[PDB]
Amino acid sequence: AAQKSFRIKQKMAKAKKQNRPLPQWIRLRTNNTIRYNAKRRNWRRTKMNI
Amino acid sequence: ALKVRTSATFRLPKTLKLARAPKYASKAVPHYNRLDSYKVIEQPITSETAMKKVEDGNILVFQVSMKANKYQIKKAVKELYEVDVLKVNTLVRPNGTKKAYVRLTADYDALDIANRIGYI
Amino acid sequence: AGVKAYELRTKSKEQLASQLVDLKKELAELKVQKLSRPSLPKIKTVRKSIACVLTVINEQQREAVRQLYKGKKYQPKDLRAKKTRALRRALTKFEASQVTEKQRKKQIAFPQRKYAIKA
Amino acid sequence: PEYVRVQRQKKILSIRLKVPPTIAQFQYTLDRNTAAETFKLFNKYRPETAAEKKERLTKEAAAVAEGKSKQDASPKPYAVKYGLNHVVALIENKKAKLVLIANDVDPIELVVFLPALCKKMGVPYAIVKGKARLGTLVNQKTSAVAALTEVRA
Amino acid sequence: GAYKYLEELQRKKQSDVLRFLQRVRVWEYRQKNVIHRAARPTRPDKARRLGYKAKQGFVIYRVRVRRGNRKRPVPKGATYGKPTNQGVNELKYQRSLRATAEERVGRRAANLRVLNSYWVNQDSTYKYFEVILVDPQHKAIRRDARYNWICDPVHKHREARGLTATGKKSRGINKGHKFNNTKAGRRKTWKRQNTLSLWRYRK
RNA sequence: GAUGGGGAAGCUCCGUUUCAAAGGCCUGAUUUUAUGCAGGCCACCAUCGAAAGGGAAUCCGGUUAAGAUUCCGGAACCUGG
RNA sequence: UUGACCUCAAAUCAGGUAGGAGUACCCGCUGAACUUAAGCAUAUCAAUAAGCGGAGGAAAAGAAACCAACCGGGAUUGCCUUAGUAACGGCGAGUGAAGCGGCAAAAGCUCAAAUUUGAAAUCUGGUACCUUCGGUGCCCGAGUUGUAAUUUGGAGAGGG
Ligand SMILES: [Cl-]
Ligand SMILES: [Cl-]
Ligand SMILES: [Mg+2]
Ligand SMILES: [Mg+2]
Ligand SMILES: [Mg+2]
Ligand SMILES: [Mg+2]
Ligand SMILES: [Mg+2]
Ligand SMILES: [Mg+2]
Ligand SMILES: [Mg+2]
Ligand SMILES: [Mg+2]
Ligand SMILES: [Mg+2]
Ligand SMILES: [Mg+2]
Ligand SMILES: [Mg+2]
Ligand SMILES: [Mg+2]
Ligand SMILES: [Mg+2]
Ligand SMILES: [Mg+2]
Ligand SMILES: [Mg+2]
Repeated sequence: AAQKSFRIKQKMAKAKKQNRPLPQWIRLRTNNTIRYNAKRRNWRRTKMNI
Repeated sequence: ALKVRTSATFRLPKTLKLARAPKYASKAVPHYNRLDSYKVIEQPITSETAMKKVEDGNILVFQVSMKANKYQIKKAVKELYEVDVLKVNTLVRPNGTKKAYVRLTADYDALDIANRIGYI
Repeated sequence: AGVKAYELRTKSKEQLASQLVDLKKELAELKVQKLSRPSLPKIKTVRKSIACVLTVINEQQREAVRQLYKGKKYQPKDLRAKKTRALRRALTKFEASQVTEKQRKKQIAFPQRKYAIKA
Repeated sequence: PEYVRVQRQKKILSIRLKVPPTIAQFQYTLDRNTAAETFKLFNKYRPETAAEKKERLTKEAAAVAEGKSKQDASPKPYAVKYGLNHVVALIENKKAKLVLIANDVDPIELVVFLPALCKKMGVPYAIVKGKARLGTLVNQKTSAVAALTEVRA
Repeated sequence: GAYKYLEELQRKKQSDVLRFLQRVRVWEYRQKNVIHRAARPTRPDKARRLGYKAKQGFVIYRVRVRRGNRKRPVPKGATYGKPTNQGVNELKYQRSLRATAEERVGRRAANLRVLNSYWVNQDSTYKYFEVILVDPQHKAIRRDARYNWICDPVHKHREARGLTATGKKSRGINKGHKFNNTKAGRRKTWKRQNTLSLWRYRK
């Protein structure tokens, strides 16, 4: 997997940037109902099936 | 009589081929330069590790467009900053961006160019 | 802040290209300052000005091409009307109104008359 | 190539097999000397050209429209009659003095009955060689039939 | 003119003259491709009465079609059902071979419209047809009042929907008591006769 | 696994040099201009298929919190022009 | 030798066109079984589901090679009715239209087959210009192996 195609690495980059908690100022908006990041992914729990 | 044919194989004869002379243009407005100097060089990288190379190795670190190759990066650096480039090394970072290590020739100092740009 | 489209339209293409280069230099300079300051909202104004200048340049270049093809039966496809694919394949008004000489004579001789049941 | 080979084998196949008399009569064509004499007479009655028709109309317009003529300021034309439908009608009305028949018509049914029609109507006919040659005297690429109805004294 | 003689002579197919012509022509067709362009109609009289005109925009194509029944395409003949449906060999295709010829020519020239077709020749293996095609993009057709109806989008792929003369024959589109099942479409008639109609005030 | 072809109502199937008019680099000819025009050459006739098969060419020393036969210093080699 | 014709090719030749999607409704092809018959094979489910090809704002059908047997009606489509009827069916289970009558909506038509023959009178394209969903002039080409005008059965045509 060290020798990887560009398609695999590009999707790996996208998953890396999405692995963050919810920004705090989102909860302070008017009529906000989002409490947490429901799509959080961790490498030890669910695989990407890429 | 008849033409003398020394070969029993018949082949397609060669006929005149004309070049295109369109009645109207395909797009009528050429697109501008898709990768100019300001698009090849996006912004300098100013992490602590990158700053050491500027002071020590005479190397400037830049974030560049994913579509730019080493020829375009060298040409852009010379035109934007009026310097000379010895060689360029590039890599694709884990976040999907391209980083270029640009080493200047001995006639130029990477430190005084870096603060001329504004970053330190 | 920002450029005005109506002001740009009163300028030639030589000085429109120069302004585009000047804005590109300014945008690059602001990117360096963004790496040291906590926030820098001025970056958005320069980007929109670059978009506005490119729009005005494109309008002038396309308009000059329209004058070059004025009256000619063939024009570039990007300068033709869009409509839909089906509408562009339909018969024109002239073609859809064609009749034979046999039918034209009948129409002139016996048209739909106007009448009323009064007396 | 395939189109060349199919072209030569069809010629062979049409003579290897027996040919019925209705089709076999077209193997006899007018000889060189008589055909040359025939075309000399037919060349004297060429149809008017498009350019020549231009002069007649502009002369006729300047003659009858302003001169109050009876549309008869021009002499009666003499020309070779052509057209398969036109010529067949002329033969059925006993108006053709001589009919030329081409032996090269690939859809042969178009012309296969003409010798019998001419024979029954009493119109002399000749099977001449070359449909392209007949077209030359009617300003066409191909004519496949030609006829004379009225000839100068 | 000569068209009248052509019509009557074509009906004597077993005369000595026509037997000779049909033998030499059936060989010539077999040496060409299954579908190929024809420079001119081989039966100009027959083409005219089907709507053909000798002007730019009219195209003639020739096509051969295999004869015989339609074998059921099942592996090894097994049908996996009741014995009433176990037939394999004596089954007949509901469309004619003439219809099949038009369909394959239609796909070959998808920029054209199929007008009509007619029989020309046959042997033990193939039946031969010539298909009449009209170009809906040519200005000679779009400006022609008698033929610009074909340019309407409702007439695209007439042979695919059985709107040609051979298509309407196989659909049973005729008048009279003999065509009660297929007067105005077999499936539409079946829907009408199998529909329960209820009104607001029940009858 | 395309094409040329032949099957199949059809989605598609067969077949891989096949019943095909299947193509281009050595120049000469030209100083209107770019390559039209003369000999001859060659008929091989798509493409995909290996990070363990075949295959042009790099080594030592040093350096980072985390990279290196890729960076630094020194010393070589191959291909194209 | 040269110039035509016919047929067949080539070009990143000039200008166009086809594919895919959607698919409730529409036009065709192909095509079951569960089920019912208190078993079951014909039958039934059903000329249905699934599969495949092709359209539109509607589609299809349509101006009789019709219905009738009457004092006759008069293109097509839909509604009410005819009618669970005539008829079909191991005449078992089951299946099953049509003419008339009332109504909604109403609309008619054109090619082939004839010599313009004292005049291919017809048409694509190119080009210049203009009043540009087109028009005029000019020039090639298509076409007599038939393009216009004229006539479609209710008629109609050539003469007086
Ligand atoms: Cl990795
Ligand atoms: Cl017709
Ligand atoms: Mg690298
Ligand atoms: Mg295959
Ligand atoms: Mg490979
Ligand atoms: Mg390591
Ligand atoms: Mg082209
Ligand atoms: Mg049972
Ligand atoms: Mg039971
Ligand atoms: Mg059972
Ligand atoms: Mg279905
Ligand atoms: Mg639509
Ligand atoms: Mg409606
Ligand atoms: Mg319709
Ligand atoms: Mg009628
Ligand atoms: Mg009725
Ligand atoms: Mg039933």
